[PDB]
Amino acid sequence: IRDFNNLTKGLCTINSWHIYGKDNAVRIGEDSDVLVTREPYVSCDPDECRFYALSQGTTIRGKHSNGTIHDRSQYRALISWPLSSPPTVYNSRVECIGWSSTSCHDGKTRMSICISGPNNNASAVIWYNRRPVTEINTWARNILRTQESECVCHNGVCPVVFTDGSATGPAETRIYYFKEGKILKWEPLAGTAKHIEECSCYGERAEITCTCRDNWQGSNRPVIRIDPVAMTHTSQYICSPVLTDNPRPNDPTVGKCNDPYPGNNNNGVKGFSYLDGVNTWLGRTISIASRSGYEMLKVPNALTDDKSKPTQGQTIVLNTDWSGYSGSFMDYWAEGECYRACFYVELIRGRPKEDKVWWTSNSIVSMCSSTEFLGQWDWPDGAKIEYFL
Amino acid sequence: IRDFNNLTKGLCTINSWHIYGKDNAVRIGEDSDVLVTREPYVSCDPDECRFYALSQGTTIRGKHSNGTIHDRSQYRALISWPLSSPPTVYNSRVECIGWSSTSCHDGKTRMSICISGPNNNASAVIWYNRRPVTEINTWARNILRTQESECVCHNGVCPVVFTDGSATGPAETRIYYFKEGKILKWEPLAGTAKHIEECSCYGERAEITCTCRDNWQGSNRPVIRIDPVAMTHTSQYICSPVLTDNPRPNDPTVGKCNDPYPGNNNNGVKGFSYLDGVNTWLGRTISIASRSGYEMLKVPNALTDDKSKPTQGQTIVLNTDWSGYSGSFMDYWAEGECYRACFYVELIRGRPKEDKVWWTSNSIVSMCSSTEFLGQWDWPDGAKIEYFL
Amino acid sequence: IRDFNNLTKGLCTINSWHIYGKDNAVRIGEDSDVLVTREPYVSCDPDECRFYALSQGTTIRGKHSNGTIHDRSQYRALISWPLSSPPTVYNSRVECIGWSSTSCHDGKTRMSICISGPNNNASAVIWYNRRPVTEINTWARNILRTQESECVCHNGVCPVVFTDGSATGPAETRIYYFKEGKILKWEPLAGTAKHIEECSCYGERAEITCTCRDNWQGSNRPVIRIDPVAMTHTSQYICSPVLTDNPRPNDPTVGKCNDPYPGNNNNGVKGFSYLDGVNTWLGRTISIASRSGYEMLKVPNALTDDKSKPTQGQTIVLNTDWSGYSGSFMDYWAEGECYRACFYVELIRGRPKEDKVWWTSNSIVSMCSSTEFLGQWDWPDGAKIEYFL
Amino acid sequence: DIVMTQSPKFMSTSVGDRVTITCKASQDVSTAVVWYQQKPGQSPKLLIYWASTRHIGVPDRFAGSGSGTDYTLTISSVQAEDLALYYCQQHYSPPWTFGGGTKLEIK
Ligand SMILES: *[C@@H]1O[C@H](CO)[C@@H](O[C@@H]2O[C@H](CO)[C@@H](O[C@@H]3O[C@H](CO)[C@@H](O)[C@H](O[C@H]4O[C@H](CO)[C@@H](O)[C@H](O)[C@@H]4O[C@H]4O[C@H](CO)[C@@H](O)[C@H](O)[C@@H]4O[C@H]4O[C@H](CO)[C@@H](O)[C@H](O)[C@@H]4O)[C@@H]3O)[C@H](O)[C@H]2NC(C)=O)[C@H](O)[C@H]1NC(C)=O
Ligand SMILES: *[C@@H]1O[C@H](CO)[C@@H](O[C@@H]2O[C@H](CO)[C@@H](O[C@@H]3O[C@H](CO)[C@@H](O)[C@H](O[C@H]4O[C@H](CO)[C@@H](O)[C@H](O)[C@@H]4O[C@H]4O[C@H](CO)[C@@H](O)[C@H](O)[C@@H]4O[C@H]4O[C@H](CO)[C@@H](O)[C@H](O)[C@@H]4O)[C@@H]3O)[C@H](O)[C@H]2NC(C)=O)[C@H](O)[C@H]1NC(C)=O
Ligand SMILES: *[C@@H]1O[C@H](CO)[C@@H](O[C@@H]2O[C@H](CO)[C@@H](O[C@@H]3O[C@H](CO)[C@@H](O)[C@H](O[C@H]4O[C@H](CO)[C@@H](O)[C@H](O)[C@@H]4O[C@H]4O[C@H](CO)[C@@H](O)[C@H](O)[C@@H]4O[C@H]4O[C@H](CO)[C@@H](O)[C@H](O)[C@@H]4O)[C@@H]3O)[C@H](O)[C@H]2NC(C)=O)[C@H](O)[C@H]1NC(C)=O
Ligand SMILES: *[C@@H]1O[C@H](CO)[C@@H](O)[C@H](O)[C@H]1NC(C)=O
Ligand SMILES: *[C@@H]1O[C@H](CO)[C@@H](O)[C@H](O)[C@H]1NC(C)=O
Ligand SMILES: *[C@@H]1O[C@H](CO)[C@@H](O)[C@H](O)[C@H]1NC(C)=O
Ligand SMILES: *[C@@H]1O[C@H](CO)[C@@H](O)[C@H](O)[C@H]1NC(C)=O
Ligand SMILES: *[C@@H]1O[C@H](CO)[C@@H](O)[C@H](O)[C@H]1NC(C)=O
Ligand SMILES: *[C@@H]1O[C@H](CO)[C@@H](O)[C@H](O)[C@H]1NC(C)=O
Ligand SMILES: [Ca+2]
Ligand SMILES: [Ca+2]
Ligand SMILES: [Ca+2]
Repeated sequence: IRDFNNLTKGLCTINSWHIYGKDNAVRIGEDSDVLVTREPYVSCDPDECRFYALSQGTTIRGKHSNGTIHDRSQYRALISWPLSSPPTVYNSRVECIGWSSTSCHDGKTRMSICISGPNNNASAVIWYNRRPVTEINTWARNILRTQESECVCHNGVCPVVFTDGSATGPAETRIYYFKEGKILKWEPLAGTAKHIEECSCYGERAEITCTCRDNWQGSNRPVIRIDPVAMTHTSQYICSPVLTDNPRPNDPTVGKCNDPYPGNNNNGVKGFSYLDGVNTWLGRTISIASRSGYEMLKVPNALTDDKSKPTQGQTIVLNTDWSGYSGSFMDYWAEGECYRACFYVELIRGRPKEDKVWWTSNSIVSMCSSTEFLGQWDWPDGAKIEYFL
Repeated sequence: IRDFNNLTKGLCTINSWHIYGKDNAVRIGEDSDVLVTREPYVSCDPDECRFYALSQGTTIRGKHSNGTIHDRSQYRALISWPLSSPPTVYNSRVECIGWSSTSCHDGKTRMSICISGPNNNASAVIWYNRRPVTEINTWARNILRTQESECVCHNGVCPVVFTDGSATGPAETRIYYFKEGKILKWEPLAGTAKHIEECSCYGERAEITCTCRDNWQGSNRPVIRIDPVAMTHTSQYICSPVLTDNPRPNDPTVGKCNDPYPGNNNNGVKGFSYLDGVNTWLGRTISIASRSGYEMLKVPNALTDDKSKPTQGQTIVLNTDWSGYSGSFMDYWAEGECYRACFYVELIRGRPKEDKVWWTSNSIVSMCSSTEFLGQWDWPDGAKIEYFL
Repeated sequence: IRDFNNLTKGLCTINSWHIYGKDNAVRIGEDSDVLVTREPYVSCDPDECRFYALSQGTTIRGKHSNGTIHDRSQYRALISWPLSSPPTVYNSRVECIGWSSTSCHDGKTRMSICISGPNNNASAVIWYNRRPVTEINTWARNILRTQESECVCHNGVCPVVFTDGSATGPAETRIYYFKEGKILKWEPLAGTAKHIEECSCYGERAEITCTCRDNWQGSNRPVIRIDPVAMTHTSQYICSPVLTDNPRPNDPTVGKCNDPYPGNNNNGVKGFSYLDGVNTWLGRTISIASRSGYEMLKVPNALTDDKSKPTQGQTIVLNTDWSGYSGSFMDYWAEGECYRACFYVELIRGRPKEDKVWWTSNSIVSMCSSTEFLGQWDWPDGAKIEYFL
Repeated sequence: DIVMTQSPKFMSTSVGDRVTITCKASQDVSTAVVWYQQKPGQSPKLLIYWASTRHIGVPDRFAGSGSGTDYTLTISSVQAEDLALYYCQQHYSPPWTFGGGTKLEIK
């Protein structure tokens, strides 16, 4: 398309999910040249949807994959490769260098942001149209981070949530509103949310909704709802007792709309939700202590009701298999009356639970909604840690 | 082209066949990164013809190729790669995720359908223009399957034959008529055909002819002829005593036009035929008990005559070499007075007859008609199962 | 763009640098098929920026990488691959055959020059628009060499500096002014510069500035400033006591504007500088005797002042890591009021300081200016010479 | 390999009745069983392949059945001239393994 995108539709009814994309990265990367990645996501241009992830500068099999448990180094880069290919050395494309990213297409071209540097002197440079436009230095000197899933734009404005400061406390979260890679405005986190990490966002009907991570005290997730037209936001938590961070305490009967739900402290996992009244689905790990399994539950009015319990559900990865990061994306340039809600799950593999190998890496499963009620299967990464020995 | 395709021509005279494409997948995949595939086929856009097949999520050489005898798993996907390249990790493109497919181009863009899931809760989602448009859940809860070769369209309507239910009995076959990835109409199998599996179709002069597989009692093949304009069909069997399923009883002298020809029970192989009066050619394995060799015989009026015997023939794979699935495709956007009939043979390699290795995989040979009478050669997959040990 | 480029802007303020591109060639090439290269650089089309380098005709891991310490052979070629991919056998594109090059885009298409041959009968052939247009034979019979970084064009004229003759003495340097791959004019080196090697150039406001290498007596660098419109030039040395060749004597307090600064004799390294009044930054190795580390220092008026000392600085590769060749490039077709100054550092790896392996090869780091003052990190090639044993 | 097992080894039936030979494999042989008949002092003749498909011209009274690891050959209206050794053989994976035979005696 050659004109800015405007979020003029609402979600479609979510009555089950169907597979959209599957990688099989780690099973193929046992013999081919696949790159070690982590923090995946998916994002669509008007033209194509592509898988996106943070790379580690080595292939699974090469000797340099030893040590990729580590989150940030100067050999990480945000790459892109076609939907359902593995992230190969030969078909990947680097969008920028850094260890935390977000990227989105405003309708005319795309914004990609990589953050880089030492933990006390990190920088973000915002690439607009494969050229570096603006950069932002750190403001609280402690690991400036950002989304790890796509940003969303409305008429050229693309809000992006950044956090800088402790992960075990108060930190400094700001919402930036870029347009054509330039900073129109920015604001501090405002709302009842206590800490913000790795927001997963989608937009419909001119409003952007982000479901995030409270790493400091939450087991229920902060929601930030942004108005890209007035460039303002509010934050609250999901009211539902169906707790969705991980690790988590056991689900209560009454949740907490304005406060962290108490139980696990100083930990979390990136996660998403489609919050649309009765049409609300939530994703969560099946395990309470670990990144294993992944289910999607329909919990109507979960955002506002502190007694919301599931009414339909769907198993995406069995609890006997590993899951990991999850986030949302939508094909905004898909034809039709409404938007088809989609999500991805990161399937982490390697260190530290499967320490027999010295790499950590992952693969991708993505699903998108249907209105049919479709049968469910589960979707394992699939590799045998024993053939890499 | 930018306008819907209409099947306005008839076949060209078939007086011998010439090689169109050869893979050499398994011989090259002994040293390069070729993916394990099975159920190949070929399909043409207005723009290019590409090889299509169901992948298994591992390369021939990697340790994960052990066990690919198995038909359906959640690591299978329908991929595409350029005519006569091997299906490489680096040049392949995933059209969808699933273990049974059909795909075709209506003239403006293309329809691809993948089916997926457990055998009792399988789903088909119909991709139109690399985006998921419609999905269909299972209707008889027992392995919803479809074509494994290209569908054919006429003015936007593309009939697709699906079967759900037993392979050893009555099953539920339906003909669906999609247009732009949406369901216009669908109907149950009507005709004298007793069971339907893996139809191979082509269209000419506004009529679509599918030659299929009777897995439950036939050794002669069901034919479905579809009218894409009125959206109706009839089914019958090939009248000819030249029996073409496999395994098969020995060819009789009088065949059976309205019934299965009796002899082998609960087995079969996907196969094709160009049925055009005196211009009729039939393909079949040379062996009666196994997928070895492949010949094309001219049997005039085979569809209607129960005494049709061959009058010309052509050997495509010697009986001392392995063959496998076959199906039809045509370049509908080729210039000229008529349509050039083409077909492909799947050359299966690996388990179970060559059990010394633990993978099953295959390569492709495709031929297209000529009016010249050309000399014949044969076309072996070519690899030595002994260099993989 | 479809019209010639004219250097109508000036530099942007350089207040720190941000990472633009990182290769990770050698760490990835331990398991993938990366080509051995050396003498890298970066150059931008209107359309894309691509990494450029001289290849050696073997991959790091293959047995033929033994001996790539050698500079020129008939298996070297100037290749191109996408920004921040490694130079792979499968995604690289050969611009010409030879062992010294320069390449630049005039706005309509691009000029690439490769030089080749025995040291006493070398030739340069100038490719314009992927076709060979003009060739130039040797004029002083002793290794005709050229830039090893991009040339710069203004209204179709692209000055290119060549040297032929001794590297340990007087040699014959000429400035050639090509347009559409044809020779408009050429002239001998004129100015106070005593020897010229491997110029790194950029253009702004209709003037092209090259910072070069005095291999015969300089430790301060020759500057050539070219007028692409009148097709004339002058040469002088950087006045600053901040000596930037390598190896070098220890920085003095008063430099030498019209003469070589005395100390190291018959050696050097390719290097660059943005010379723009107070906005002047200089690059240099941190080590005085070796290619280790790389820093950028702000030395206002360094070109003209013989007492210029640094006032701000930035560490790009630590002195405990290897650096190598450096040069300048700019995205001339980037939108905005001014030009963003960029540079690359070649990170050499292998023989002769790390002789445990038998290859010499390298990777790339590139940075571009920002007006923010951004935090600094350092950027190591990253491979462990011990995993290749 | 797949080991084909026949027992009994000697069988008797009078003229006119049925007898049914049993053959069994060591693993799922997936209906790939052939039955040869070797008339005393002659060469084997292929009777049935894929467990039931009679070859060119072996009379309908010979009928094969079976599934998984259990197969069985039946002859109806035993003829005096039906006396012979019956062998079953797997034809699913190399090497092709034959059962030990069963002799039909006419009572
Ligand atoms: C063909 O496919 C269809 C479509 O998929 C299949 O039908 C679907 O089948 C699903 C499985 O039966 C069914 O999902 C279930 O829906 C109910 C609504 O009636 C929903 O409550 C279920 O969710 C709970 O149970 C699952 C496991 O069954 C848990 O993993 C999940 O977390 C939910 O339970 C936990 O949270 C609840 C809320 O707090 C608590 O009430 C509950 O006690 C439990 O809490 C514990 O577990 C948590 C972690 O697991 C922990 O944090 C907490 O602290 C506690 O320890 C489930 O979603 C679909 O609705 C149904 N869909 C349709 C369209 O019918 C069908 O089976 C397939 N057919 C065949 C023949 O195979
Ligand atoms: C240069 O190239 C040219 C062009 O290729 C060559 O000329 C061609 O040569 C072909 C081979 O000679 C020739 O094909 C034959 O054509 C006849 C028509 O006259 C046709 O009947 C033949 O088909 C039968 O025979 C083949 C093997 O020869 C069988 O594999 C095939 O199945 C056919 O036989 C079976 O089915 C028939 C119908 O039921 C039965 O009558 C027959 O008994 C047989 O049945 C058994 O076998 C089946 C499985 O094999 C089994 O299911 C069944 O139960 C029975 O057990 C064959 O197609 C071309 O027509 C000819 N073409 C031209 C243009 O001339 C030429 O040789 C080359 N020149 C040189 C110098 O090399
Ligand atoms: C967050 O990031 C920011 C931004 O990066 C950080 O702030 C920056 O920090 C830099 C390091 O402190 C600072 O750079 C320094 O700036 C001064 C200006 O005040 C400049 O003089 C420094 O350059 C000299 O020192 C470096 C090492 O410190 C040398 O490698 C360099 O060559 C310079 O010294 C040599 O040359 C000079 C000129 O001749 C001589 O006076 C000097 O004696 C020395 O000579 C010897 O060494 C040479 C080879 O090394 C040799 O050839 C010669 O013969 C002699 O032997 C340096 O650039 C930035 O200005 C500052 N920037 C900003 C915006 O503040 C901050 O630290 C980070 N924060 C945290 C919390 O980590
Ligand atoms: C996009 O939306 C804004 C209001 O949200 C409207 O003013 C603008 O004209 C729209 N433009 C397009 C191309 O839809
Ligand atoms: C990497 O793996 C090896 C064994 O493969 C281990 O002993 C070593 O400590 C690990 N770390 C590094 C930096 O080598
Ligand atoms: C295609 O065929 C239908 C009838 O089969 C006809 O009505 C229609 O106009 C045709 N369109 C084109 C573009 O050929
Ligand atoms: C795979 O192959 C191995 C030998 O390569 C075999 O022993 C094993 O049972 C096979 N199956 C699986 C799941 O490993
Ligand atoms: C480029 O610059 C020259 C003078 O330097 C001027 O005469 C010419 O018209 C310019 N052309 C374009 C397309 O800018
Ligand atoms: C190349 O390397 C080998 C050892 O790998 C060395 O002994 C030999 O001299 C080197 N040079 C050549 C031309 O082989
Ligand atoms: Ca939490
Ligand atoms: Ca059959
Ligand atoms: Ca020097």
